[PDB]
Amino acid sequence: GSMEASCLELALEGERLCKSGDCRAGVSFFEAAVQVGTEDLKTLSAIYSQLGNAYFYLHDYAKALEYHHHDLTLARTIGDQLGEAKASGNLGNTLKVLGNFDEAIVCCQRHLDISRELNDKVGEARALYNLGNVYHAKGKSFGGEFPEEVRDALQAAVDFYEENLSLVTALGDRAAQGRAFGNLGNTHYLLGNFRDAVIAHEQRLLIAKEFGDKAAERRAYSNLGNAYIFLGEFETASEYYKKTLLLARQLKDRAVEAQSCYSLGNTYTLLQDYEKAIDYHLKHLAIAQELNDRIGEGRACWSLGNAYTALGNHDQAMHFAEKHLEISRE
Amino acid sequence: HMEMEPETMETKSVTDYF
Repeated sequence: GSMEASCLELALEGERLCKSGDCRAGVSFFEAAVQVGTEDLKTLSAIYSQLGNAYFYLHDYAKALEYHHHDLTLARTIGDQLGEAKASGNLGNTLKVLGNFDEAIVCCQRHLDISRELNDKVGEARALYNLGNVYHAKGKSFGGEFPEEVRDALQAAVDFYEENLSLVTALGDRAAQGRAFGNLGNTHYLLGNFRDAVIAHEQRLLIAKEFGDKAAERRAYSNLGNAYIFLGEFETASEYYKKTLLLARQLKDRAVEAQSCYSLGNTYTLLQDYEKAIDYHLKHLAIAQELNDRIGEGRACWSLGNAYTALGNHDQAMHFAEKHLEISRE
Repeated sequence: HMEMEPETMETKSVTDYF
């Protein structure tokens, strides 16, 4: 019946609620537990870290940063190096999302270095994935014709992801491999290594199927299609977007489905088919407005007016722009 | 847009070490 005992109890309920996917409730329990307090700084460290992650998942990145900062500091106070490595990785990930890449890199690098010192291979691998992510976001945030420092950041990302894959292969960690393959493929895409991107997304697709992860499967098909566009193989691309459209309906994901239809219309145009294009753009706007999607609504129109203006229908084209200008002004 | 995989985060629990 100490203060220590109630803090623990509140925290356990916090952890339970968060695992169940109710982060909003869990946050309050962790805040209650902080309110009650405890003299065990190890317990308190774990509560801060869970608050940081809970806020991160709720997209309150500014709060996530605050709590991961407290956790890092407290980890240093008590000399818990494993705890320090974890907090720094968490901090770097939050910094990355906020667009503070320079400090993000320093924090994620501290997570890697300490994992190495401790001979913690699981942690080392996670830190490498985190580092690939930061260098990727860093290179992508700028603005084939890239400044040297941008190409260098993207190529470091490739190296981190490949180093990660080598360790998680040794560890037998399939979900970790799925994550790395996907982001590696995206990094190759940005570098214009389109063949390598396909290879990476193919591996990512295979793992998505293994897990029965229909959403990851859907991402992979979509990324594969994008890469085939830039390889010229427009036919194969439409075939992958068709796969995503099928999946979009199974998942009952309205927006994703809008995306799938929009892409196919754009691909047929590169194939010089304008009817199919129109039918897909039609579905997109139909689903767009259905989601309170103003930006999307207009996009379809400029597309549609270009497609009718290619068909030879110079009236329905010249029409289409009119509803676009309306949403434009709105 | 290319669609990214999720970030991982490192986790701690109060049940660690007892």
